[PDB]
Amino acid sequence: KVDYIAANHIEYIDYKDTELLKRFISERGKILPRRVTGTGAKNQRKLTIAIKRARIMGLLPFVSDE
Amino acid sequence: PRKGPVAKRDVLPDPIYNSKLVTRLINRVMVDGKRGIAANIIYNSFDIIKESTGNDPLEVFEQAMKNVMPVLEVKARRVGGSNYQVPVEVRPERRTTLGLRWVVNYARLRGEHTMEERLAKEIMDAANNTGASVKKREDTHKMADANRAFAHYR
Amino acid sequence: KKNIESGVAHIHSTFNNTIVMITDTHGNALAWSSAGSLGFKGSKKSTPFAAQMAAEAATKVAMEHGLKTVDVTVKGPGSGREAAIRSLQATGLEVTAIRDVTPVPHNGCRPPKRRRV
RNA sequence: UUGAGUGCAGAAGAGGAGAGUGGAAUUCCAUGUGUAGCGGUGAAAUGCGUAGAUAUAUGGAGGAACACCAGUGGCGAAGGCGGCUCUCUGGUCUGUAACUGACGCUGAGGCUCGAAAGCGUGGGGAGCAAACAGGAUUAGAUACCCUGGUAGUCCACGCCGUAAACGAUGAGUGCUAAGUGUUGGAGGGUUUCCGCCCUUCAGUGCUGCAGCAAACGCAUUAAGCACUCCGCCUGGGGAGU
Repeated sequence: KVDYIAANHIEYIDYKDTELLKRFISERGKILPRRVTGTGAKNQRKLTIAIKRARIMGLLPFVSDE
Repeated sequence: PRKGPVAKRDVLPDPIYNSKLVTRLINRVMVDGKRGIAANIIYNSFDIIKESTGNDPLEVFEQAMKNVMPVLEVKARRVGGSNYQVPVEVRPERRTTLGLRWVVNYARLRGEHTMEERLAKEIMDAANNTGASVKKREDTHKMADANRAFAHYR
Repeated sequence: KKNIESGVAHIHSTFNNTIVMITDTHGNALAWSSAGSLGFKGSKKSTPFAAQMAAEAATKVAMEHGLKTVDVTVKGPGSGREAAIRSLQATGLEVTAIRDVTPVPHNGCRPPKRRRV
């Protein structure tokens, strides 16, 4: 019942579209489980791979609490 | 006892000063079904009190009382199954109970060969904060809050 | 002395003890206290009263040198985490921000054995 | 040409080996502040500390495991595999129906793989911890509890070949009511369907009918109905001696 994120016919995550990517991190900086944000089955994987690539080149934080 | 609390058998006022406390104190001297004697030592002690420093047998009495009636008490409870004694918020009535109890008992050991000089001197000394009953209440309050640290959130 | 009037207060409380230290923003140490020093012993130093008194015996000294606001550092899963902050706000201070920092690893350590009692 | 296999078109995956790389955390080290405790227990003690401890801030070092995503999810023949990126590399599934024409199944001896502990040779060593030491409880405690700590745990190449190595359920193949979720697909209608509905292939869980079972229960992922090939058993001890 929770609408899928990819209603817009998106194909490639590209691990750089940080605007596109902020929908799924925790307001603290963690990751949000599928059942929480109601996402796909193969979409749950590439999301994580993208953001893990991003968390190395600095385009995203590891910890955002301070 | 096990089901629930139970009634409490209030007393009548006194036939001289008309005081529920006076009767409640006469009762706590009687031994073995013999009453009149207790009333006699009560009245004689009262007259002796009023003789030197005549104010009232009642007012100095309540003075000594408020000098005695405590405010806390160590109540041994094994919530942690151990020797935890937790300071308790003592009830109103039990306060008066203990007042009379300490007064009479600890006065019984004052030691006048005379019959009732023991009591009179005791309450007259208590009203002025000299005597172990006052020390007894202060000792209760000095063992309470002696361990209120680990025995209060219960 | 020197009236810095701007610093941070740290809180660190195990299952069996509690500490509070107040320093500046850097922060060079200013003033601290603990239930260990306040005369309590052992089986009691983990109670929500020791927290109150440690907090007081620290703040009443620290604010002398000149200090009104402070920041709050809360480590230490324990039981004074609640009483401590309020007790700071009781003796007249300006607890403003509250951040919880508890060291959580990313699974690179071996904890000890489990206890059998 | 139906079983098997190959071609052509697509799909998923913590399947494996090699080469580098990231952050958080614990610890040791350097320095600033800083004053008398820290840590531990059912209670205590041993212990570290006024040669300045715990705390706290800055930077450095080193080894190890990969927080959240994480799911009765995935892959592998089993043991098992989870940080990221690259080079080499195996297997499975759905579609089509080009092609060979039964090329199949099982499989004693043989060969290969094989958790953890263990051995050898050379490295490496942060945490944790058999042995060991000290402290406690106990009539006694060479144990449970606490403070330390050596081999080991990691890396390369060899060795050993064992687990309740479990679903205590050998492998191939075909037939016999349903309902319900979930991973990966291919088709058909509605269609913005990429959000529904219908048909089908492959795994993967729960309930349940015939049938079976000494009961407990199992039931298209049979422990039902049947054929083929292998392994094993025949009272408990003596003893896997």
